[PDB]
Amino acid sequence: ELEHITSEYTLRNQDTFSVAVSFLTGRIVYISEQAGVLLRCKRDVFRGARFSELLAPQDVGVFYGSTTPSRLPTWGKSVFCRIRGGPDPRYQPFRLTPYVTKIRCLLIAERIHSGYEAPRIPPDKRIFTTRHTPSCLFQDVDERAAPLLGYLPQDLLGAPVLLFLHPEDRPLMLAIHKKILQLAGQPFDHSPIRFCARNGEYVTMDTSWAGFVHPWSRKVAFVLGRHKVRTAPLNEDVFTPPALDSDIQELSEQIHRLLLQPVH
Amino acid sequence: DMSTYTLEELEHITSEYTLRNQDTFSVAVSFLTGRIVYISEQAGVLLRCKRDVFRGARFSELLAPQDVGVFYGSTTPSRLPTWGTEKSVFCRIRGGRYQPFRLTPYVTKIRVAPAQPCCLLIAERIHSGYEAPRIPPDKRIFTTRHTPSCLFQDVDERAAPLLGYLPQDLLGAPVLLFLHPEDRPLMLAIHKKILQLAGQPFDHSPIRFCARNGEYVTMDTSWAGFVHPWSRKVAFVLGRHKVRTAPLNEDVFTPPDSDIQELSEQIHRLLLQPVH
Repeated sequence: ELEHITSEYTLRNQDTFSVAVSFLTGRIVYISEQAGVLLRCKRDVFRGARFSELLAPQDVGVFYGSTTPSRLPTWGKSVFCRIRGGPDPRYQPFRLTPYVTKIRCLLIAERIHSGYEAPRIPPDKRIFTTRHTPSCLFQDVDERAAPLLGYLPQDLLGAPVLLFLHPEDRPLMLAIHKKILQLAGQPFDHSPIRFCARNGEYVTMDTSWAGFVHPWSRKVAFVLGRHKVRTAPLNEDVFTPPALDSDIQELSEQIHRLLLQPVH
Repeated sequence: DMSTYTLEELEHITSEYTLRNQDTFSVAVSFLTGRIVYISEQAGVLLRCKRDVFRGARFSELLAPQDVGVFYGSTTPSRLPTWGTEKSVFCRIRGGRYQPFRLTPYVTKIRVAPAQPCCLLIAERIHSGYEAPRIPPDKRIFTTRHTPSCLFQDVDERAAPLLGYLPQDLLGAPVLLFLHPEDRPLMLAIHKKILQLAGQPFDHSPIRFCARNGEYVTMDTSWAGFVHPWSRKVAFVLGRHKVRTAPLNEDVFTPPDSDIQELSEQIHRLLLQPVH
């Protein structure tokens, strides 16, 4: 039944709403009053609509990933998907933290905001971590990357680190990985690096790298980065897309090479 | 026009993939409906079912529901590599029950007289390691990585041929659950020895893992924490396990208390320590 129960948290958190889906039979079963407000769209559209086609295509995968009836907790662990928006374009970042019940899959959707918008993140806490393979592919990214660069974990996980760098700084990475190979585990500071924010705009970071030697193989297993936002961008709307290109595969392949030497 | 192949061109080309390899078939699915536009001759053979109850099926519906999520994840139109000009997943596929396949998805244009983009999939059956071609005993190893809260953060693909689990089965799940109830309290001690040492490895056989099938397989394990550079705490544990004895049941893929919530939190608490 329900409905009051969504009108639960939102008076303390303005940015959230709720949604129940039948899975994987029916779809949109229920939804809070304020999904309309948040998604700027009258619930005349919260029809018997496929919840999945409110998501963006990149996010559908991770969504179905997390919402397996099997691995779900009971109402009484989260992912980020972009949600339209109105039939497109027009998308919004939400944290979805899902659960299981039966109605007469329930998830809390909290909308995500820039670090560069009121409420701003203290510039001294604009920090985020990243982990990447020796082949120079993102193995992991901190949730803090989203409000600071505009990217959900899925956008980077598996993508080439180098592609998210400003080309002028892409040559810098070999030296950096050379010093990582030295020190063999020890972190070193090295400023600055520009990352491309999802809005196309560049944002300068103060960086630190360490990298982890595999205890058995003595080869480097992955590289750690701790970055601090030096300068905020103009366009604080990092979340929304805009709409020498192989320095990348080239330079990646050099680092990977360099990284294959064991260090004892 | 080269970018777009035909069904006949596909039936031929795949009968070459499934020539130097017998555990593979191909499937193209429409991006519009997820319907199977072309399945290749080997599928019926591998899936022990007629090619009748095929074409027009929503390929997703042939998967196990748990594998469905990792499928849609990697068959994203935008992240897919184009065929013949690449990052796979593992899904169990319904037969006549399920079988394990490595799925390597691609994009391409398929005709059947106007041309339509489709997801093309290379499906290769996964086999036991305790089966011809057996994995040599001294190479029967897999690596694991888990968080200080004791959740699998990563597992090696060797896990599948040795215990029956695809990566999705373990990622995010409780390490201690895949262990024998009796060897669970053992982890405490292991996590102290890790906390005795900033991450140098230490051998400690034996530990028993459940095998999805659901048999116990004794492992010779070793462990090593990764001291987080900037935290000086242990950021995650590493295990390197070798199969001590093979299970009697070679077919580990096919399936048959709350000490678990407790010990984990205990172990996690431990790892809060600054080290030493």
